Amino acid sequence: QAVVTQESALTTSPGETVTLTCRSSTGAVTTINFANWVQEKPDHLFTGLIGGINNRAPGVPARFSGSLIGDKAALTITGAQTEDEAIYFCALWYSNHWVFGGGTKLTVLGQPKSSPSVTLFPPSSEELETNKATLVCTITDFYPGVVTVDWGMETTQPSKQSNNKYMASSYLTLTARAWEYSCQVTHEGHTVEKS
Amino acid sequence: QAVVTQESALTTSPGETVTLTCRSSTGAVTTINFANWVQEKPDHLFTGLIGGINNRAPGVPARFSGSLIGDKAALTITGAQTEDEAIYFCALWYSNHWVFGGGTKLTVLGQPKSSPSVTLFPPSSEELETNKATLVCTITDFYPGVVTVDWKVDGTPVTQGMETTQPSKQSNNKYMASSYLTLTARAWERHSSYSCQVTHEGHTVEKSLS
Amino acid sequence: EVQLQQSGPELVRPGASMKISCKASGYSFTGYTMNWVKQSHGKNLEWIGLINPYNGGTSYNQKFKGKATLTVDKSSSTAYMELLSLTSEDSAVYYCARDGDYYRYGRYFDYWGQGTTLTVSSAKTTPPSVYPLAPSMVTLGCLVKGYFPEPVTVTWNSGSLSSGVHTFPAVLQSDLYTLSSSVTVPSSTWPSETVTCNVAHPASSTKVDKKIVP
Amino acid sequence: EVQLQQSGPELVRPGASMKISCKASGYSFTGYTMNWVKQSHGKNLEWIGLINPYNGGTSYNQKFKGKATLTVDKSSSTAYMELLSLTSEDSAVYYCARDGDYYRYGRYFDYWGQGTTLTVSSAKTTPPSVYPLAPSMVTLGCLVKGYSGVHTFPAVLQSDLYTLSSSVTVPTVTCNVAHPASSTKVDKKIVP
Amino acid sequence: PDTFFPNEKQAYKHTIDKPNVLIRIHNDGTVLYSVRISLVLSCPMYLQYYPMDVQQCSIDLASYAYTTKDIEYLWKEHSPLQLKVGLSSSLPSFQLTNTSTTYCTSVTNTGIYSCLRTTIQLKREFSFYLLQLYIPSCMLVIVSWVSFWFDRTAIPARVTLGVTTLLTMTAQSA
Amino acid sequence: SDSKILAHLFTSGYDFRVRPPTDNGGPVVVSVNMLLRTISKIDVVNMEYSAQLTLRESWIDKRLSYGVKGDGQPDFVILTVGHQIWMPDTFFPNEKQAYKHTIDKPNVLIRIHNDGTVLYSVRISLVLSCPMYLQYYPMDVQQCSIDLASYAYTTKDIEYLWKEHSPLQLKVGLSSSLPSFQLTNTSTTYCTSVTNTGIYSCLRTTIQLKREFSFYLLQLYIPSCMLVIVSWVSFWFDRTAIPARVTLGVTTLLTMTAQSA
Amino acid sequence: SSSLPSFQLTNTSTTYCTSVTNTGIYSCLRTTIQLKREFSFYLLQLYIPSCMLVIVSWVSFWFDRTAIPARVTLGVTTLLTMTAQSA
Amino acid sequence: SDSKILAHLFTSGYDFRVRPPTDNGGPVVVSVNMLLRTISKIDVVNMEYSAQLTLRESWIDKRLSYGVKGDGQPDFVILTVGHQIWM
Ligand SMILES: CC[C@H](C)[C@H]1O[C@]2(CC[C@@H]1C)C[C@@H]1C[C@@H](C/C=C(\C)[C@@H](O[C@H]3C[C@H](OC)[C@@H](O[C@H]4C[C@H](OC)[C@@H](O)[C@H](C)O4)[C@H](C)O3)[C@@H](C)/C=C/C=C3\CO[C@@H]4[C@H](O)C(C)=C[C@@H](C(=O)O1)[C@]34O)O2
Ligand SMILES: *[C@@H]1O[C@H](CO)[C@@H](O)[C@H](O)[C@H]1NC(C)=O
Ligand SMILES: *[C@@H]1O[C@H](CO)[C@@H](O)[C@H](O)[C@H]1NC(C)=O
Ligand SMILES: N[C@@H](CCC(=O)O)C(=O)O
Ligand SMILES: N[C@@H](CCC(=O)O)C(=O)O
Repeated sequence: QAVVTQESALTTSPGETVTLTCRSSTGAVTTINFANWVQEKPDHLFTGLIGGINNRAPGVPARFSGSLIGDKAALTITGAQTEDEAIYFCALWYSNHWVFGGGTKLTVLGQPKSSPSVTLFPPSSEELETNKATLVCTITDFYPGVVTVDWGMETTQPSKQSNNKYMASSYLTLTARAWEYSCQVTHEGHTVEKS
Repeated sequence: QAVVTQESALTTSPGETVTLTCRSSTGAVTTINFANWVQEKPDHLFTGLIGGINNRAPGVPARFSGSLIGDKAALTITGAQTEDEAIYFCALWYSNHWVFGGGTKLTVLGQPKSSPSVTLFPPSSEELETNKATLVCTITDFYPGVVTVDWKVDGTPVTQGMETTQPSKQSNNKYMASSYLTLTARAWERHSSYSCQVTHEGHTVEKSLS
Repeated sequence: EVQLQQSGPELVRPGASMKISCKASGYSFTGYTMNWVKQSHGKNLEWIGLINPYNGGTSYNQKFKGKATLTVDKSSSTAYMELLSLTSEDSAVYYCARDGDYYRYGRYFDYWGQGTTLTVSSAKTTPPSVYPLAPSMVTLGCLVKGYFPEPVTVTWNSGSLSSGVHTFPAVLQSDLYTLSSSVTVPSSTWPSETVTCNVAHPASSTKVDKKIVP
Repeated sequence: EVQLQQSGPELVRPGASMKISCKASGYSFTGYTMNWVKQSHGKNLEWIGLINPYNGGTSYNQKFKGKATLTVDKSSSTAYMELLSLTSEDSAVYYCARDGDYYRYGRYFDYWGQGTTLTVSSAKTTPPSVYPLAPSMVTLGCLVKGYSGVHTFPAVLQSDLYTLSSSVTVPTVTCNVAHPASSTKVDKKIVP
Repeated sequence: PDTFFPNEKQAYKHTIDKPNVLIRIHNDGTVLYSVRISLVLSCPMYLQYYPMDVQQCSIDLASYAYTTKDIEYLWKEHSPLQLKVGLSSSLPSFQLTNTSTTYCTSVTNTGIYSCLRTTIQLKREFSFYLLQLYIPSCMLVIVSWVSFWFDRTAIPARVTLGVTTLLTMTAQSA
Repeated sequence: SDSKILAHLFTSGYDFRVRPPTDNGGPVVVSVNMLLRTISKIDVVNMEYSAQLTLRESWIDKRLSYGVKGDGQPDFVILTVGHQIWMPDTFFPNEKQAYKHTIDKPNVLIRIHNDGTVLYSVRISLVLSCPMYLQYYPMDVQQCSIDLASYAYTTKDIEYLWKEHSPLQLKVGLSSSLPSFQLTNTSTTYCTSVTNTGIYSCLRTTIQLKREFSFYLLQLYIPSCMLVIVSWVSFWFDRTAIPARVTLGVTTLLTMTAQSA
Repeated sequence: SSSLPSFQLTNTSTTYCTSVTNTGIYSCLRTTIQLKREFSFYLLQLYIPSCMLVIVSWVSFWFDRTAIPARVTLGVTTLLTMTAQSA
Repeated sequence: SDSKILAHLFTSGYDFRVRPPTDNGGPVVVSVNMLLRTISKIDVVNMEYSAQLTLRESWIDKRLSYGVKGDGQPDFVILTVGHQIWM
């Protein structure tokens, strides 16, 4: 039915001004959509920012502000801070219920960027024997923690390492007969591909 | 659509009684037209006189008075003064908007009538090099300051390309005006005779050239 | 004493849009509704619309529905007027005229403003091209043609011959202004006595002279 | 300060039904209406419904009409949520988020709970099926299935079981795969 | 004409036995409409001079839906406002000194609506306040003076006078 | 022309009982303007006040569009009698008494714009409940409100929004018909609530009333100081003439009681 | 409760009042509210001012028995006032 | 949809004057909810009080069933004007 759309992720430095957007699939985001914005810190910490008519939650910093730029809802952080780095979900009110977006992973920079080290492993002989072949495309050492795997597939969620460069793993599942290939990772620019 | 009509101009001496009229094209001027009268002194000075039902602006002299003589709105100045010499616009209210008239240039005679001094200049061969022809017609030393400028090209009267300025007070309290004619370089050579005629206070002054 | 002071003159290119003001003083601003009148060189006086300061309520002439937008700022006692999609036809003098009655519509005019001259031209700064105008009494003249923007200044004999000179109003003939200026002298002083006209266009620092030969 | 403490994590078999709580403190409980949000690994955030403590009144998302049942216990300042006919699809984290306005619906979110993780599963313990993987510095991999440079990645859910691999960059390489709940430790030699 | 009274707070048509209306259709199409109406209108009053004040109360009359392009009100040319003979005799407390007939056309957010306004001027009758306020207060103040003629030794008499008249003065004012 | 345009709209299958359709199936958005005419009878005992206002509602009903772009037809058409139109069944939640003004002719105005937009205006006199707090009585300020919501239609069908520009307006002769108070501030808010029958959209206009002090200065404070001061003039009578002192102290005391009552 | 300043709605009940009449037996519901009268008003407007009035009648026990006009003025005034208050 | 559902209910022979039928011929059971909004003007002299409330009544009328099990149709339909129902 109605789908809410957000930027997969965004980047910004401490002090700058970033803007997240919330798009409605049925049309323009109007005031009767009561665009809401919710923040999710690591470890499942949710809290509201904006919403309703032009109301905001208790304690929401003055830097946060809502608007209807263009024909979608906006969430503008004027003077981003280090702690502002989180996942921002926006929700639109359609008639009698809420619909959430995919969320936007806002990153407030702290470490120099890093290209993703990709390596594509083929299915071992023990799998082809079980009649089920599995491909593993391991991604190590990258920042910020936002990659997009592109080959039945199933990629894991970005997770930091010992050196603060998020990592992840991708799994393309097949059958032994199908088996009888290439993984490309697009990371904030260039695209690392291997066959 | 609806058009408001006024006398082009009127004349009167200090002390006399003059009456301006405001005509409606749709019919008689009724009370729901809320006939308004506005005065324009030189240098773009506007101020209201009468209007509404029978209301008048603050300070409007008692000599000014409004009425519905006949089937049009009237503006009667009883005991005209020197300073009363200005342009008077009347506006009628049609349903939901105002419509103004052409205005009447009331002249309070403080000077003897002076016939206009018309001169018609031939388009300098200089500007003909630009393949463009311009006939200037300077009009000076006339009073009252109201003249009608009409052009003619080989008998037939000009319908297009003419522009006449509004009369302006000069040094000696008389008025002056200028009227241009726009023609291609081709037209001057093509047409041999032109004349700019000027009507003033009745009589007409013609200056032509071949 | 009441006064309605409007903004200064404005020059803007076609397609653009500007807003002229009308600051009212000397009376309870929110009591009398404001009219807006347009005086153009091409036509008569036109009534654009009106607005009630106290109310915010507006009523426009069908003709200017969309062309003008009347607003009001109670705090500063100012009445504003937006003009959109400006064109050549919008080049005029815009007056603001107060209604007569106190906290009610009386349909009669009180005080006007000095007016605001709005000039809409996509013209480029252009100097004047001067052309000589030659024919008991002799009359000689100049022709300041195709110039912009105004104004211009004209003199005769570098100022010497200052008697009987007439500098006529300018006109907009081809999107560029144009005016002329005559002079009267005894014939025994022309072509006998040498003479010329001095034009001075400050907008492009153009001071051209042109002798008046037969 | 206001707080919304929800019940602990729960494990239940399909077909069954359990009820998670949300004890509110630090505010007049009966003044702000409660929302219930469902965050699943498979989809986004879903809005289940809401209830007005003072009113008992409820309004559900059509999607969860019959799946969820919102109630409220004024005395204990607790909001409850029943979940019926639990299935694999109901395995998610359920948050409770308070509405913003005082004794009226404002349609904006205040405080949430820490969340309650509900796991609905019907699979018994299973030995990890270890499958070795292989292609300066060469990187080797070790795949666990259906259960310097030491990179163990997150664990997915393939066919009602888990599955993670293990990178390891180096200039006899073997990987130890143990599983306490099954008591099985297997080694897989990485050969070229 | 869907006319209403802008400053009316309460209104009643009189329909006893038969509605109190009169409609005539002249041959030329002219229509006369007459109807009895009882109103309760708001009249902001200014009591700066209270006892001897004059108030001006009005009845506004305008169309509700029809704007200036559709309907325009004008007061009858001759005697627009008339008073029944037995009006001043049913108004004992005041004296209807003056009446006026004006226009109150206003520009609103929904358009410009034509409006008439009849105004009556009410002069408050003084005889009552003379007898019930001024006279009795002078009489009260004068009594406070008769204590200036009692020997300075008999102060209980003086106090009883001054205090009583003072207290009474309060009551009267209340 | 106008009567013909109205004919064309109701000649088809139009049902005034059916809620106007929507592009995305959303609710009908009803923009509300409110013009306060008079605020009177501010009863402190029964904690309520009277107020007459012009309610203005505006919603879109594509079924009533006749000119669409128009530009050849009249911008809007005044809805004459005998033509039924779906209207928001709005009511005033805190109204205790209400009257429409229908003298000679009902005091309503309905317009049907070419694009289907409907304007609805009506005069209403209300008697609303306004809980008052007299902690500072003599020098207090009260906040009274007018609530406005749909009765039958829930949040999926009808949604109220305050007009974007000047939602609340006051007639010029309002403060002059309100002698006892001073209308210092006004606000325009929402009061949408979740009930047992569903979630209903709701608007709330609020006026702030400041009690005039001049009266209480002259009728309470002044006369009490004057009364207390009189009790002092007995400190200057010889201690032997106590009848005079008692008469003063007792009288002023008794009077003080009466004034308070 | 905020629109009910003079009382306090302490308790409510929901009952039946079905009755047998001459035209038949009619089903009937009865909701009941219990109103507790606020005391602050009567404390300040009745009890306090009456004690204050009775206490004043006592201050005449401290005037010399010779100055009886003072005593009577007190006792009589407070008594009269007491009447008014009751009315 | 909704207007059609209402049409189907009153297109048949429905009489709003007839009491709704019952399975065992029993009476119509009317469940009552009551929402007190304001309780004011508690007159002690005339021994009465004013109160504004929202009355809520609910009964079954099998004649008005349109969806029965539904699960394909709207749960309920708001009764528009011009349709008579026994109350
Ligand atoms: C004190 C009584 C004796 C008789 C004295 O009376 C006089 C003088 C002579 C005696 C010594 C006169 C009397 C006032 C008192 C002085 C009282 C105050 C200055 C204030 O009150 C005090 C006491 C009061 O607690 C009794 C206390 O509130 C507490 C306790 C209460 O619970 C026990 C609880 O409810 C409350 C919430 O918190 C308060 C904070 O502070 C002041 C509030 C009193 C005003 C009194 C009056 C105002 O208008 C009333 C009436 O219109 C009238 C004609 C007579 C007045 C009066 O009766 O005047 C009156 O009733 O002294
Ligand atoms: C009545 O008469 C006097 C004098 O004409 C005038 O000043 C006053 O305004 C009039 N009052 C009314 C209400 O017409
Ligand atoms: C209300 O509460 C009191 C508590 O004692 C009880 O006696 C009474 O029966 C209750 N019911 C009513 C009538 O409100
Ligand atoms: N003449 C009415 C029209 C109603 C309205 O403007 O909404 C008025 O007093 O404004
Ligand atoms: N808007 C009404 C709906 C009727 C009802 O809820 O019973 C209310 O909330 O009171």
